[PDB]
Amino acid sequence: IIEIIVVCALIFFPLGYLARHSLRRIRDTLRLFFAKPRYVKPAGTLR
Amino acid sequence: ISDIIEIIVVCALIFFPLGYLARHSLRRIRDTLRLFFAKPRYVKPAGTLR
Amino acid sequence: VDPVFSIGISSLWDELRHMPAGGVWWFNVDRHEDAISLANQTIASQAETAHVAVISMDSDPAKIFQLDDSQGPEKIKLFSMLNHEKGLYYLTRDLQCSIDPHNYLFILVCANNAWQNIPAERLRSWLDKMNKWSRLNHCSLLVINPGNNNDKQFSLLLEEYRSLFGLASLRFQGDQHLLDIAFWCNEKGVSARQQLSVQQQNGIWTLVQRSDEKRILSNVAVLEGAPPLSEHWQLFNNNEVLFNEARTAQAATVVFSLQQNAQIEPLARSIHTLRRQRGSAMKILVRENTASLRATDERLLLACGANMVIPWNAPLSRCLTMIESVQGQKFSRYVPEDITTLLSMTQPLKLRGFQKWDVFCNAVNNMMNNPLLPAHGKGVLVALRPVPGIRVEQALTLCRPNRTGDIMTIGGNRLVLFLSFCRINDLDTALNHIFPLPTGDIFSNRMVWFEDDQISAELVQMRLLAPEQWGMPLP
Amino acid sequence: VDPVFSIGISSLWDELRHMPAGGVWWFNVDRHEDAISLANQTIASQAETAHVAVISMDSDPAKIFQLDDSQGPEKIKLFSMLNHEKGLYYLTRDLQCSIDPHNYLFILVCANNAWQNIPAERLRSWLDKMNKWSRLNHCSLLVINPGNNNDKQFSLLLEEYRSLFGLASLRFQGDQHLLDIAFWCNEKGVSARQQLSVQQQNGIWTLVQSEEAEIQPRSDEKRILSNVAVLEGAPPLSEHWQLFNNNEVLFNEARTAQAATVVFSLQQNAQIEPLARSIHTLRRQRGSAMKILVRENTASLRATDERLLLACGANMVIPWNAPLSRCLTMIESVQGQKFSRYVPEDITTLLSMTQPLKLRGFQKWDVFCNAVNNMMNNPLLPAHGKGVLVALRPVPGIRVEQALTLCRPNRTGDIMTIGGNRLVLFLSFCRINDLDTALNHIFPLPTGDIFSNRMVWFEDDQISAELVQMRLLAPEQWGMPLPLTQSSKPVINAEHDGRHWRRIPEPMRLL
Ligand SMILES: Nc1nc2c(ncn2[C@@H]2O[C@@H]3COP(=O)(O)O[C@H]4[C@@H](O)[C@H](n5cnc6c(=O)[nH]c(N)nc65)O[C@@H]4COP(=O)(O)O[C@H]3[C@H]2O)c(=O)[nH]1
Ligand SMILES: Nc1nc2c(ncn2[C@@H]2O[C@@H]3COP(=O)(O)O[C@H]4[C@@H](O)[C@H](n5cnc6c(=O)[nH]c(N)nc65)O[C@@H]4COP(=O)(O)O[C@H]3[C@H]2O)c(=O)[nH]1
Ligand SMILES: Nc1nc2c(ncn2[C@@H]2O[C@@H]3COP(=O)(O)O[C@H]4[C@@H](O)[C@H](n5cnc6c(=O)[nH]c(N)nc65)O[C@@H]4COP(=O)(O)O[C@H]3[C@H]2O)c(=O)[nH]1
Ligand SMILES: Nc1nc2c(ncn2[C@@H]2O[C@@H]3COP(=O)(O)O[C@H]4[C@@H](O)[C@H](n5cnc6c(=O)[nH]c(N)nc65)O[C@@H]4COP(=O)(O)O[C@H]3[C@H]2O)c(=O)[nH]1
Repeated sequence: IIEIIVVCALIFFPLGYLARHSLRRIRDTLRLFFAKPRYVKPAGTLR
Repeated sequence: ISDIIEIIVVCALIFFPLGYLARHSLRRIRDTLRLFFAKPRYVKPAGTLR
Repeated sequence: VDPVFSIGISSLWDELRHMPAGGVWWFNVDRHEDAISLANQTIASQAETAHVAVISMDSDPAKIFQLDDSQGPEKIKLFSMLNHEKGLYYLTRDLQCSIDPHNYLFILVCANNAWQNIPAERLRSWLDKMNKWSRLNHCSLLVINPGNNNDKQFSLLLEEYRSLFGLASLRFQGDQHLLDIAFWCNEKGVSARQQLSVQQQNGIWTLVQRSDEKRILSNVAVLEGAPPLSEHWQLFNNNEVLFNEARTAQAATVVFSLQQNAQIEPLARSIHTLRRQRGSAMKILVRENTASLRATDERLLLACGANMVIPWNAPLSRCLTMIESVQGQKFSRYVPEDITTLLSMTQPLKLRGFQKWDVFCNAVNNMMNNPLLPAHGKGVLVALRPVPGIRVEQALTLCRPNRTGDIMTIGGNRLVLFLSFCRINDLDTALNHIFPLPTGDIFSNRMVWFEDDQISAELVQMRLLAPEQWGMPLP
Repeated sequence: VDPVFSIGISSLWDELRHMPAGGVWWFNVDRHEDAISLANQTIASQAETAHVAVISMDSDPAKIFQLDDSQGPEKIKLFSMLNHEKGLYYLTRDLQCSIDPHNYLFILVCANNAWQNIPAERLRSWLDKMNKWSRLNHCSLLVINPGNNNDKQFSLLLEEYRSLFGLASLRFQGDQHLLDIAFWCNEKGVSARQQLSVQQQNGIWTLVQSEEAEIQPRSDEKRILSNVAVLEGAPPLSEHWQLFNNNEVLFNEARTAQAATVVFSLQQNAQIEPLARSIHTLRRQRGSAMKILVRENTASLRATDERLLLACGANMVIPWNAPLSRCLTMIESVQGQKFSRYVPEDITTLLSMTQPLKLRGFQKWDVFCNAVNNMMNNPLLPAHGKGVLVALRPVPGIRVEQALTLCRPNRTGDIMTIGGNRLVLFLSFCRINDLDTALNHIFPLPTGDIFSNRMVWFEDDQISAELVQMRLLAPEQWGMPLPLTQSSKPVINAEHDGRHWRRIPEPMRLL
């Protein structure tokens, strides 16, 4: 009931805090995945 | 059972922005808390040596 | 922890060569091919395990960039950006899409005059953001810019020395290149304002490593019928014997005499040899007796190693005081080893008389892009609007240039002249020499451009004139 | 808008003394008393309106630090902290507790070897945080570190350029202190790797006279700061040209330049001496990279005044004979040249060198010989260019005292005397090439109608020999001026209209 609601709240508070601390990491990974290069297109790794 | 899960999800949801805004405004919160009283320790002003 | 990278210059000191992993460095080049060569060598000098990327405005970097077989990284990643300033603005995010930039060296080789249109404020903001990003990601950025006229931009870079970790320049001087390091910051300290000489052999940039002070050696003609002033004066009949005796001298004062125009070319060579074999202690003066000089020839003599050229307007007493002026002074200017590259600057146009619109514009643009010519002093571009009652063809009839580097064109009810090496103050005299009737009864208005940027802008607005608005002399 | 603070060293270049707001500067000093002296001088060196605060350890700053009544800010706010690392950590927020540090200058005077207990990584983090804080708050921090031995710390700071605008050390070496500037950055560029000799004279740190060529940044090597009269109404040739109305404003602007060509304009002789003073000041404060040019526009100069301007520090004086195009070419002829001559500290000696005789007219034999000998015994005058000594033999029709009546010198340094049927005359700062011009100015126009022959001496040894021969003349043969009662009648048909010898026609009968 209320007790488990408080427990879930407690869980989520530092969970979201740690999620915010890793904002830069999240943005970097999302940019790697989504991969929208608008003007700079890699021509290719040359040997 | 279902209502329990629904309430759990609601609590989860409402509390995610809570910890998001708590970190986002943390620096401003600290700045305000310093402004009010904090504890100006260690370095102590001697005086205005005119 | 973070590694150090190395610039693509051979035999460079460790203070001026290293590049720690956090920061931004800027390098300016005179020509595009030199920028490409320096970029290739910089890629070639790196360690095998290092991470390197190259970003180039020109398409297909796989065709213009190469790798060294003996050493260098196993692979480099190429990026291409369209000819848009938004490419530079988005560079950081666009790279984040494709690379994790921890200890990555980014060589950015821009196109020719690529940074010419970027506003000052946005360039400052770009530099600040690049410095912040580099320090955050522990990546280093090397910017190589082939440009032509970056004085204002170079001043901006100097004022923004907090964003940069190093600023250097490479200027073409015929047979050798001049490396001017404004500042360089490394783990070994900070270096300030060094001037060094670098040469390219087989495509590789390698760095190229009290007794008679009161004596005065002079031509006889310098003293117009006057006794030798002191014991320290030796009088010679011509400049040939003066050159032979000055060969032995070390810190003596040599005063040549310019009586005739034909002497300018050999005098230049003599001064060159005297300033090469004998160092900066010697003082070389050219006393001009008769009016036998142009501004261009005086610039040539100054570049060949003369301290100053004394005009014929100055009488003997003023010349003697000027001879007193140069005493105690050393010649700090650089004299290029090649002599032909100095004499080639005497006349760079070699086109006389009427030219069509396109050939005129191409010739003037080519002269404007020449690196081995004085800045803001290459010539004067004039557009003359004829008075009503006479046409531009009739104005072309009454227009006879005399020098070699003077060209004309007619188009759009304008007569556009270019006069080479003429200064803006001495423009009306030139126009009086060219036209038979006074300028003022033939033309209504005069537009004049004499600075490099102004002439370039006028040329780019002169190509917009569609044909059938051009003109030719009536047969 | 933000202030530019200064380090407490006198005669130090603006390149190594200015500290713009928004940075952290590091000072390593050898002795605590030297540290306190430098801190006090830096306190006194600031502007009156400047806001300065001091932070000290293990003492009351109100008793150890002093303010000057003639120079410095009106008031300073002191701070003291316990000898702890926690204070070094909390400094920023503790200071933010009291005053909002906008455009303030914090002098951090530490205890002896206080930074010996701080580990490397925490020191680097502290420097980064202080750099960030200074940039945000537009305040400057000056860390004065007394240290017996901080070689490893000095190396760590050497690597840490990205957090400091300047790193300097001050080491005592028995008789003088050496100021070793590793790198210094201000609004005027970056200076690096300089060793200087400084001394504490009357408790004030000063640079010994070893300025040489130490202005490393030459950002304005192409800027041309010139009087508006130099360009004869012509357009500014390039964007590098900045014109000025007079030499006073141009001088004020040029005191902040490094390697800019400064072209003055001279139109009257009344403007020579102050121009000389200004040039002396510029060459004494802005080093040898500058190009100082004096451009004559009207006839307003002698050879001696040109020598004065050259000896004050000017590279070249452009004669008014040269037209504008030749002047511009001569301006570009001096680019990239360093002034390697020696400019003395005292301008008074140079000003006195422009006229060392100060005696005009007839003289006795003794006075003439002694004056010329003293002129040639002055070791501050150009060799073989001091003047011309000329002995004139009169024509048979006239005597020697009459010839004395016929000479009226105009310049101050011209003297003459009569002896042994020889009118001998010394014209100071006259060249042998222009002796006839001077004689024509001080005699009736044809000098062959008053003198048969002349003997000229224009070299120092020659004039000394002639004076030695003249001193041997018996006193009985010396001459005296004729009284005005008998000199009223003209010897020749000439008269003096103040400064012009006009020849009066006389009646005569033709053959
Ligand atoms: N008043 C005046 N007239 C000018 C000027 N520039 C050119 N001219 C006239 O143009 C003629 C041809 O000059 P050019 O084709 O440059 O061909 C010139 C040029 O190659 C050479 N030359 C003469 N004086 C000089 C000089 O001082 N410097 C250089 N570099 N060449 C000179 O001699 C050639 C023939 O000279 P000229 O027989 O005298 O004939 C000259 C002269 O009448 C100028 O600045 N002022
Ligand atoms: N592009 C161009 N510019 C022209 C022309 N005529 C005159 N100028 C410009 O006018 C300046 C002064 O010419 P000036 O008073 O006749 O004074 C001239 C003239 O008396 C003499 N000079 C130079 N070249 C020649 C030449 O080829 N022949 C003769 N006879 N005199 C020359 O040297 C003086 C200095 O000449 P600069 O220093 O070169 O400076 C020259 C030059 O910049 C022309 O036809 N084309
Ligand atoms: N043509 C000619 N005349 C000469 C020369 N030297 C002296 N004079 C004449 O001598 C007068 C008095 O000169 P001063 O006693 O030295 O006293 C001079 C001197 O102190 C000063 N002065 C004028 N022009 C100059 C100058 O170019 N340089 C300096 N240093 N002083 C000058 O002004 C005073 C009065 O000058 P003025 O009224 O012009 O009157 C001058 C002038 O008529 C010379 O080389 N050429
Ligand atoms: N001791 C002495 N020397 C004399 C006298 N008159 C002429 N000289 C010498 O003759 C040189 C040329 O004088 P200038 O041709 O009249 O040409 C003079 C003249 O035009 C002008 N100038 C100099 N002082 C005065 C002055 O006091 N008044 C005026 N009006 N002009 C002066 O400056 C030019 C250059 O003068 P400087 O460089 O000094 O060089 C002078 C100086 O060495 C004189 O009375 N006494």
